[PDB]
Amino acid sequence: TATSISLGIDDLLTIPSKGWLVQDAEQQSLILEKHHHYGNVHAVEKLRQ
Amino acid sequence: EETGFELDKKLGRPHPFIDPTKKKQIETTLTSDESWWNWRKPE
Amino acid sequence: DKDTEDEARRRNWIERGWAPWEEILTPEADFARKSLNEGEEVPLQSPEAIEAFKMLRPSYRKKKIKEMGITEDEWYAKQFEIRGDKPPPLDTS
Amino acid sequence: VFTGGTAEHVRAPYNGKIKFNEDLVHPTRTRHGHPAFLCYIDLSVIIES
Repeated sequence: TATSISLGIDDLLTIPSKGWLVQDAEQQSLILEKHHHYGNVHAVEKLRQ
Repeated sequence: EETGFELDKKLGRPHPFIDPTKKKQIETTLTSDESWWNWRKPE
Repeated sequence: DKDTEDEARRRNWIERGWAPWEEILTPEADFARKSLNEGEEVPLQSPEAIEAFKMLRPSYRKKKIKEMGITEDEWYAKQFEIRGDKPPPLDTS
Repeated sequence: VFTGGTAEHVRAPYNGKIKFNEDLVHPTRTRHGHPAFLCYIDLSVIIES
């Protein structure tokens, strides 16, 4: 009670590198999807990735 | 004692993490033609 | 009955209009067909697959083109050459 | 799920270029369709940061 721990919107601290990692994953996913359309990889390879 | 860098770092005063005088220039890398697909920049 | 892989092929040509047309594949697409034969994740042992792997880098393409003496446009034109046995030459009398 | 075992990803700890001898490793195609190298020895890679 005295310390009164309490969570706010900004208390939900996110990893600083989430933006980089998500952006890197999107680039790999987009590049792979583009070549899946080209026919350089098959559907299962896209699905696993 | 030293001055500038290695003194701000010792005392914790604001300084770059990497010493500019010791920052090696990054060498030339693959130019999207020595590299496979899936690692090239999307153009 | 059944159909061997010599009359179904003939049936496809005659009835289905089949023909083994050339497919001018990109180095990425060519590598896919030469590497998926060996398995899923295995060291590529076939020399065709190994060569297809090295062709994924267009820089490596330049070396082979330069070594064999091609202006780098004949090679772009050589890949479009018709593959397979040629028909007997015509002798119009 | 797809690698059929325990898979650990070695992530780059520093920015920079990677130096290693590509002849020491065998070419392969990953389950995602990406070309890669299979390492069968205790290969050491250099990241010049």
